Amino acid sequence: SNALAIQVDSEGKIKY
Amino acid sequence: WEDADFPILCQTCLGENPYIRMTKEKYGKECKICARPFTVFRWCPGVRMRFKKTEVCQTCSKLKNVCQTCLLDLEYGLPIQVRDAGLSFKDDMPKSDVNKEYYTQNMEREISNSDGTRPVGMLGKATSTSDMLLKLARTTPYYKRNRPHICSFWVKGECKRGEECPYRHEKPTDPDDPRYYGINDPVADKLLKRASTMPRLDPPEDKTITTLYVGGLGDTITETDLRNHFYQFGEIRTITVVQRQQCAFIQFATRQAAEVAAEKSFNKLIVNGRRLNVKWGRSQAA
Amino acid sequence: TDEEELNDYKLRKRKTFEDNIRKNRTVISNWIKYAQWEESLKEIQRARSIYERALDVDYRNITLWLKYAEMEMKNRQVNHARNIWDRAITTLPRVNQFWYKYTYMEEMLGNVAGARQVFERWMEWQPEEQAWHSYINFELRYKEVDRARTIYERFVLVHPDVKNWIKYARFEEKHAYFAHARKVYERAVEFFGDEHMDEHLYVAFAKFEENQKEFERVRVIYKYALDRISKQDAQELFKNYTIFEKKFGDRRG
RNA sequence: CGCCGCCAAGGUAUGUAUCAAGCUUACAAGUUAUGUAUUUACUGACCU
RNA sequence: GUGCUCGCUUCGGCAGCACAUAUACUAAAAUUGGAACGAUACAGAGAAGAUUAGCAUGGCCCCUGCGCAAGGAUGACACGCAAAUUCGUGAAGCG
Ligand SMILES: [Mg+2]
Ligand SMILES: [Mg+2]
Ligand SMILES: [Zn+2]
Ligand SMILES: [Zn+2]
Ligand SMILES: [Zn+2]
Repeated sequence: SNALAIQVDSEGKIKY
Repeated sequence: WEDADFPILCQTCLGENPYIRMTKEKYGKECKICARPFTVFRWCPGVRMRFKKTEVCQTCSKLKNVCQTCLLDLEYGLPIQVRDAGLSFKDDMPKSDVNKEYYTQNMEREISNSDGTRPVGMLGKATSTSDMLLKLARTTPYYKRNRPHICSFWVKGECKRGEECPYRHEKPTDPDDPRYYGINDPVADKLLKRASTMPRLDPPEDKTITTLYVGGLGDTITETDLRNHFYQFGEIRTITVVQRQQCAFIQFATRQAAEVAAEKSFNKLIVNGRRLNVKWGRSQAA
Repeated sequence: TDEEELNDYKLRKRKTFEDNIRKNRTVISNWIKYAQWEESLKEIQRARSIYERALDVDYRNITLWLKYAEMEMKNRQVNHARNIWDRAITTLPRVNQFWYKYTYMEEMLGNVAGARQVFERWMEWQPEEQAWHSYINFELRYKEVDRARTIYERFVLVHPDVKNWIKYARFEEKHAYFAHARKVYERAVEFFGDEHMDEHLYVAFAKFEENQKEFERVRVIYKYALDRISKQDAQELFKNYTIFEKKFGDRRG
């Protein structure tokens, strides 16, 4: 797609 | 600047022999596009065939999934322009020499040193394929690509060798129909050929043929799969499935959506791994 | 020959400015004036690559990143705008203006929870007071009671400023917070200022307690005087404390 | 008791738009004014 | 193809043994893009007056030279961007 894929771990916070 | 171990080599340039001998070099010829020192390899495909050493380098073949020496695709056996016209994304590359060409070429070689297994941009869009390009996908191709080019002194009648001249003879070429993107002269006629195929002659009335005789059901086609494949086209008025002939009857309100189904199912609608049988319904209350 | 003169003018300007950026690869005015000259054409797919290869020689400057971000914000493309804003703010965390203008673009956008994720990342880098009370004003301008209370517990443990000690007692002047106002006043009395009072907290404490009834207003100003600073007060406010106690009571004979 | 044997760059500039041979793959292929001390300019085809 | 062995029954026919797959395939090309130099015509020659020794910095400019010497007009190309001093607009916040 145009936007990149959102990487969030299983338990914690949103990863950048 | 470039070393290699083994090139791409689609099957129509390998020859008819699984046993070929090949010699290699460390720094051979320049590419005819970007002049990069690849490794030219030389082999003999057949006993009546020329050598067909190497046309381009490895890196420019790794951009667009192109074979090594005749500049066709590896995944089908088609040119590049048909492939990115059928997929509608070109993956642009410059034309000049030092403007932006070797810059992005060296950078795309630099970012592709890890994989060496898949192209840089075609990995995501070579999956949604086999719909429009499977119709012209030639199996067991003609070996006339491998035959040597035409020699002189038979055109003028001076050839002292006679039969032992290895190239060709008695082939008058034609100066009416013979690079990387465009333009290719017989390929335009090939697109006209795939645009001028042989469908059924359209009968001259106002879209009254809303029924259609599709069959070849067996045990793969079911009623809910067919009505959901018709649901993306539109809504039904009266559908049925008959099992004494393994067939299905569908109609539409204002014909046009089913019309592109007539574009979709002229021995072309391939679901559940079968070439379905389609001929015309009555639309006459007969 | 209108197209010939048009392409000749554009090609001469592009060639001159590409020779200018080829000569000097340090000063960044040339790339941004060239790219805003292409932005004047209003239809570009090449100026993003110009800003992208212009940050490779200098990514530590604020001006190029903010100008390309405001250029992409000026156009209607928001997805590529977010795709350059997030890498800008994760590249330079310590600057404030990128986060400010991205959150202001989100002020122009909706109030979705991704904005709150941006604001909690903006809390995570430990900025100064100017960011944090701006974010609590952001929480006030959408009328949030529970979440603004939630984000404000981590506020005091970083900055022990008296301007923040008196404004940790703000739910008194917002919700009146009674039992937890007594708990917040316990928090105002047990922490730093154990023997010197920081000469300002008990003023606002007695101010709100005079705004309240006569529960515990006699104890703090005159009877809790163990924590004095050599006179318990300057000359400027002691009689003001006395008249602050006098004429705002039950007024018995 | 008998050294030593000399070339060149340093100077008659070089940046352009057309017109062949040299070399290169032979391949991918379907405020006027006066008097004077005093310069600066101007004229007479002024003059050995 | 060639030599040897009656080895099998005619010197001749047969059989076995040994030798074991080269070539940028062309004398050509319908040919291919044709850059240097020379010729034509322009523009013309560093350093705030004139003639000018030069040595340098850069990279998408090269040449002569065996060059980690050197010389090519200092080998050529190097230009207006004032930044914060005054004022206007907009945003974030505080009393
Ligand atoms: Mg020099
Ligand atoms: Mg110089
Ligand atoms: Zn190449
Ligand atoms: Zn091939
Ligand atoms: Zn011949």
